[PDB]
Amino acid sequence: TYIVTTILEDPYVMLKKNANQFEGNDRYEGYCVELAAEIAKHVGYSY
Amino acid sequence: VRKSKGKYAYLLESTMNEYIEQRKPCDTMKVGGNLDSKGYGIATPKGSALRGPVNLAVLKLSEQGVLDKLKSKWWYDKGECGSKDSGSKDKTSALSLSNVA
Amino acid sequence: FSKPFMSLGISIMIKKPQKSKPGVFSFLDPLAYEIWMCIVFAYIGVSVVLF
Amino acid sequence: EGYCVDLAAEIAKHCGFKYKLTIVGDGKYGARDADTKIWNGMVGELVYGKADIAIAPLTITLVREEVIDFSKPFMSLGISIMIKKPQKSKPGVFSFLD
Ligand SMILES: O=c1[nH]c2cc(C(F)(F)F)c(N3CCOCC3)cc2n(CP(=O)(O)O)c1=O
Ligand SMILES: CCCCCCCCCC
Ligand SMILES: CCCCCCCCC
Ligand SMILES: CCCCCCCC
Repeated sequence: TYIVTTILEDPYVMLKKNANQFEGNDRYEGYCVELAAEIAKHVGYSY
Repeated sequence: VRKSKGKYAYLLESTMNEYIEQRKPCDTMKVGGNLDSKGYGIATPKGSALRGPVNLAVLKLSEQGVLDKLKSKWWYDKGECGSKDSGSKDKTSALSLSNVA
Repeated sequence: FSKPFMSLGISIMIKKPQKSKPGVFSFLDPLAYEIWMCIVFAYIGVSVVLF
Repeated sequence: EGYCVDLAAEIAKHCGFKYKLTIVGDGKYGARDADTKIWNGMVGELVYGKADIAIAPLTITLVREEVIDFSKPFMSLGISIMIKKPQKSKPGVFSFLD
């Protein structure tokens, strides 16, 4: 796998509500989160 | 700025200004164009094999109109006050009725 | 660095001017309240003198 | 002498080298051929060994970055709108109701 870093205090990556129900990267939601998913889908690598 | 009521003009970046205007109670607005020109970008350790295909994926997403869709969704489709009266009401030169009510 | 996926710039943020709904008696603005009252008191004064 | 000329003069200052302001004989940009599958213009000149650098407003994209490593854009373009200046129109009839 790969280790990916980002900042939290920004409208790009935010902690979605009900984070206790989710776990891992699924809890983090935001514009920058969708960009990371599309790039990982195009390149083809888990992260 | 919200308390000055037309007395304090804060100078910040374009993306943060558009988000604080739309995704917040819109008592302030952005006026004028950008003074300087900057640009964001994802990084990669110096001398790594994850720079070529990553750069090609970024240009592919920006060419297929995907980044413009994601921006219009998180900045406009999810604003706090929304877009009330999206059609900008032109400044009527005629005298209103409330002025002589 | 990769190619810039988003462009930006130093922008200006000012308070959005409200609609500024004029008052009900906005037509009494060109003349002060002291003028309107002095006109009424001069109106009744001229009438009594004329009588 | 223009914008790209001054840009190349400033780039050659921070990166000392010998350069000649050559002009492309085709006057076109990077366009993939239908059947020949060969480039043209500045991309065709750089892919076949005709110039050392291209100080020109080349629109970066996916079809060109795979063959020519671009740099950070010195300026951003935009599909803008142009219209005639809003001059005073001819005042028609019933203009006293304004
Ligand atoms: O890399 C490119 N850079 C370009 C730069 C310019 C400009 F800088 F504005 F001169 C223009 N023009 C805009 C209108 O037509 C006349 C000249 C075209 C360009 N094109 C062709 P396009 O892709 O069809 O737009 C490119 O390919
Ligand atoms: C401004 C409050 C008083 C307005 C008086 C208007 C009088 C009009 C007739 C003289
Ligand atoms: C500015 C021209 C207006 C013309 C209105 C004609 C109405 C006819 C009933
Ligand atoms: C407060 C002013 C009242 C005026 C009433 C009308 C007088 C002619």
